[PDB]
Amino acid sequence: KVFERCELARTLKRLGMDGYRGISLANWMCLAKWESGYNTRATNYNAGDRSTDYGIFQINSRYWCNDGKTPGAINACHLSCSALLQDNIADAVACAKRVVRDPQGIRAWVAWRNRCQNRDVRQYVQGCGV
Repeated sequence: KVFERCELARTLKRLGMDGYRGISLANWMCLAKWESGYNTRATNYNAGDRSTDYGIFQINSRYWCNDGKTPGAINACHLSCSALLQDNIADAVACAKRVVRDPQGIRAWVAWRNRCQNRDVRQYVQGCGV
């Protein structure tokens, strides 16, 4: 599924993401925007280390979800990577929360540092009723 901006904002807000561990909803939108264009079916393979990024947040298979084909991979969100490709993002959100419970927080995603960190993210949540 390809979420529309405000459609995703309220969906994230309803799932308990506004300010989760200090991360505003604007930040989460900027991340989803840049990681996948709000696309839940998005997947990017990494031929370099044989891992795959899954979903609207592009969560990597080496650490967060099990796909059975990533060498010495771990499954921190204790989820099949398949769960990250559903139209329903509740599982992806639980996993993204798990990711940010780590030291780096939202910094875990390099794309956030590149396009969201220290930038004007209001635009992502404007007009959305959040």
